Amino acid sequence: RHAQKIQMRKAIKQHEERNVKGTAKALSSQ
Amino acid sequence: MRYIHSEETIPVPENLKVSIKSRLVTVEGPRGKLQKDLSHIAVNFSVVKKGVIGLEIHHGSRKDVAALRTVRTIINNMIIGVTKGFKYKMRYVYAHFPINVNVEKNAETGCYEVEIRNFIGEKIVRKVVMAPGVEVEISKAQKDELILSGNSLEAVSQSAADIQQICKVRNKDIRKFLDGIYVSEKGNIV
Amino acid sequence: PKSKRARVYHLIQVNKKGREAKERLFSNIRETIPKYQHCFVFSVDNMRNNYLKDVRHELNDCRIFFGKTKLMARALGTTPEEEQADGLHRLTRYLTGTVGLLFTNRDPADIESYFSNLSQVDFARAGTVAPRTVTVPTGIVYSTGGEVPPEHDVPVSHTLEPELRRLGMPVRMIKGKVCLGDEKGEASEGYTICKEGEVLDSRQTRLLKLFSICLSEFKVSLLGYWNSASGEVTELEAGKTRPKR
RNA sequence: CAUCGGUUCUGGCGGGGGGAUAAAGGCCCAGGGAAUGUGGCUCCUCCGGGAGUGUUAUAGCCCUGGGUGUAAUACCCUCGCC
RNA sequence: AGCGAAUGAACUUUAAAUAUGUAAGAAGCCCUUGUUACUUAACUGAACGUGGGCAUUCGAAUGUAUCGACACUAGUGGGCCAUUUUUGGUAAGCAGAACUGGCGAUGCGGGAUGAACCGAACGCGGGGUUAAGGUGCCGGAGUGGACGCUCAUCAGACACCACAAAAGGCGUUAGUACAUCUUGACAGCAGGACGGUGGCCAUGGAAGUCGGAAUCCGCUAAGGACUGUGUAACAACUCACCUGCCGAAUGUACUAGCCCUGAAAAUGGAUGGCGCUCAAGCGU
RNA sequence: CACUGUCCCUAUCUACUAUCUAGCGAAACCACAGCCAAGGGAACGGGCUUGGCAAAAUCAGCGGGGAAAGAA
RNA sequence: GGGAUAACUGGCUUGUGGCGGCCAAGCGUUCAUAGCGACGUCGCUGAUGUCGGCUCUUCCUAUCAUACCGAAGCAGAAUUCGGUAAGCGUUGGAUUGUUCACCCACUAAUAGGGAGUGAGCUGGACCGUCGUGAGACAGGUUAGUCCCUACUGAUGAACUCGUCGCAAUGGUAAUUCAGCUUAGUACGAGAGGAACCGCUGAUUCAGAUAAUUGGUUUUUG
RNA sequence: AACGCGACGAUACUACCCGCACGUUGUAGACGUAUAAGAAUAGGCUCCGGCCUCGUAUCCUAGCAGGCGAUUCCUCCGCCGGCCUCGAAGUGGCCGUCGGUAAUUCGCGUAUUGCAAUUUAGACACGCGCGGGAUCAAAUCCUUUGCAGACGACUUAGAUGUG
Repeated sequence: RHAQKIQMRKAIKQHEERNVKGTAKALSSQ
Repeated sequence: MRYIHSEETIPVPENLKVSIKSRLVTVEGPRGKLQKDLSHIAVNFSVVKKGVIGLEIHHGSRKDVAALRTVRTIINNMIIGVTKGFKYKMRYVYAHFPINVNVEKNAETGCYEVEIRNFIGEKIVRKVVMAPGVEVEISKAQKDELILSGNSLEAVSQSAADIQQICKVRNKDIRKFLDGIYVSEKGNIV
Repeated sequence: PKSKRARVYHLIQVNKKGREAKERLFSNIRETIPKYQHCFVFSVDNMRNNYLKDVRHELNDCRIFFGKTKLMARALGTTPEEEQADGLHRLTRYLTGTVGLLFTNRDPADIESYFSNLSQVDFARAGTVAPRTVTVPTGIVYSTGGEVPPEHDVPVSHTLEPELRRLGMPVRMIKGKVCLGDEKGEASEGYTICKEGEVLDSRQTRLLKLFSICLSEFKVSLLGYWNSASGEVTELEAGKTRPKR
């Protein structure tokens, strides 16, 4: 339940930013 | 926070007589008599107007004030059943095995009994004894319908729920076996 | 403190407007007042008001306002000391319920002639009396419920079947087909969803809409109008019959 | 048991002194102000209960200054007596 | 503390807390003058003294139930624990140093019990008053008083680390900050939820809702090139948002208490026991 | 390859004892004692705390307790 | 050869790695930066062999089975995952010799543990001599710590002797499988294929009993 | 339950029972050992008038450690009978007789225990006494049995009988 509340507050903050607004893998795999 | 005063109001129709003892509530009217005991909640009943029951608590908490809301609806439910009554309509459905439902009236103990036969082909009979005060009739109006009617919402709704729980499939697939008896309509007789 | 209902945050693109929409409505009426000659006031009391879009399009000459009654009351001016023209405070006396405004430049008689001539049939809306007694037939139910004859009809969708049971019809599925009693017929009687002279509950109105049975007429009743050149308001047979405040 | 001597425990009474020469408070005087607005009208599902009106009237309150007044009493400290 | 003093813990006018070294007169002196093989250019200085005085506070306070010297004689010559300061290290333990206190040679009251806790030190008795600890009773003494908090499916109960967290609680109370409200806020009910548009690629089909990317305009009271249900695709429903009716206070994030969870094995048992719920629990 | 109570799975029979009586009659060992549970810092009780309890005097069986490594 | 320590652990332990970057509410010497800093996300990654076997009773649940629920394309059948549950049960082979891990049969199933470092039966260290690039010594010396109670049974004084009784308290018991019917039914394209009610047996456990069968013979018939 | 209890049968002695007579008789402790509604506590009681914080209430409470007569009375208390009632570990009511009786009032006694010293006083149980009623029993050992058994213990049978 601790991890779910972190995910849902990240979802709220990302939505609030996006609604108000109008290489290591490659280096390793080489 | 110990609120000093809190009150609510139950209007009473003109054809009713409400008598309150210590905390024993008696409602009379056209359809019959209902009594229920309220000694488990601290409440001061009173008369405010010609047809208004006033219920108050003094120096209660948020829990004790909120317990006034449940008693206001519980007494008001007794007002409705004594005037208009309650009706639960239940439909029984099947795919291959027709469900035989038989209702008889027991002379002794004065209660109806509903016998369910042939539920997905099972040979066991399922006998449900109803509460005292609820009458069950087979609907000669639509296909596969029972009517549970009475004055007490507690008695009608519990007896309707007993029928649902006694016809419930076991060790099968819910998505495929849809047989059962289900409550379709809830309302008033009048 | 605790023991509270958790509000659901809405992950959706539209949010509440609030103060900015109220001042925008204040400003838009404010610039509209000098531009036109007559301000007509009208009411759509218990209509569904979806055909107001149509009266917007074909009346492109005029400007039409339909919003919060309190906001239009102050935008015109309820007090005679705060008003943008003489007699506007008497126009605010007709603003009581579902009331709109009509800023027009054409003849007052032409507007009354057209609004009496317009008539559209609409769905019932709750709280209305029922002009007809309508009934779904006993057997297979259809898309319209028996208004059109069934040979020209189409069987109703199976998706609608849980909704019809919720709204009160005893409807079951046989062979993928939504029907009332038996598929052949008989074994029951038809379901009456409304009776004549009965106030329509919202359950009945939702049932009539689903079969597309229309029992109400959409009309626009003009209460009165105010002339900018003249300065006073007048009423025509609708201010007498409705309370004003 | 009475009268005493020593230690001790526990009740009661009469004075003195200090505070802001207690603070309050009662009864008067002179100002000022309000409301959880007293008395007086209008509306009011009239055994009744409210909405609005206004500074003592058919109740009162609060603040400031003064007199009785070195008033009383609490608290603290003290001199004693049963 | 200041830098309206200068300069910049390493700055200072001043100066903590906390312990710590040394000195405080009769053995010190002061005034006159005798010795010396020490010393000085020298009746110059250094040491020991003679003669007078400071003997009444004689050169801070407080105490003093005496102190010093020589000779002789017996037992002793192990440490454990804790406070504070300090040194080093570990995942955590822990190891070393200094002072002080307790115990060893110590009985008594209390902490149910007792090496290391609190109170207090001892002849035999009588009377009084207390300390620590207690006053529901086992138990002497209050079911004492004031105001609150808490209900635990083995609460908590008197002097506390760990489990343990930036942890879960739709348990309950107090507070802080921000925000919305007679311009009807929070919740509901009745309705709207439209037009370009089946927007563009892609797919057998894909019309807001199998996918990829853009995500605009009009009408506006407001309505996303759409939040979910649904269709083979549509349709239909629903959400966001908006209007009408009822009614005046709400609701978001934190903080603080008390309570629940935050892990447990194996003979039957422990706030010491009964038991206790506006306590016989917690704080003052 | 054959038999076998080894076992499945154990039952039965006999003699001497064990038992009781008459007579005769020791020793080992012995601070005092012997019901449990929880607590009693030094993982040490049997004597202390506070609980469960607790009723003379005895006769036969048992195989529990009244016993035990010591740390480089 | 000297010194110090003279065994250790005791509210211990369990299911989820470490390093580094990004993010990060807060806190800090005033606070998102002196710096500390969780959840996430990204990048890297056949063992064995003095070990085994046996052991009554009792308890724990961290449940293999039997009972009852919740969820899953769960059609039926067979199941899988999770929850309450300790009432009741919980084998034997092969496997280099050992433990296993696998693999086989029976079965409803062949769960794991405890009785402060569990508890029982069974499969050495000192000097002396000669050396020392290194050991040897029928050389010497030395340590090996039938009674109370508990339980199971049987008697018993005092209440005058008996007969019939009550029941505080203590213990407690049943368990699993199969077959017939339901039914070749529901369900299913087919192949396949249930369950409730009803009926009859069997395994294990427990308490009795000797009509019959077998065994035993000091009936010394 | 060997220290929990009930019903019933027979109970010889002793004394089983009744009456009253006293104990150097024994007590976890007499001194007015007085007092029946039920039920609710955010409600009850009542005579139906009304009453309720309050058991600081109600009853009883005077006389040589407590007489004899009178008037007045059916006031209070007690013993025995008849009718009934009381079973959760068993009793009270009514009636009647007899006895005592300040409710009002009265006549004659108390001294010396020396200025206090428990106010020897109640109750149940246990004994000893009379004078009266009543009664005439069982168990164990022994022998036997084997439904039992190490010994005890247990099921039985021993009095004339279906031994």
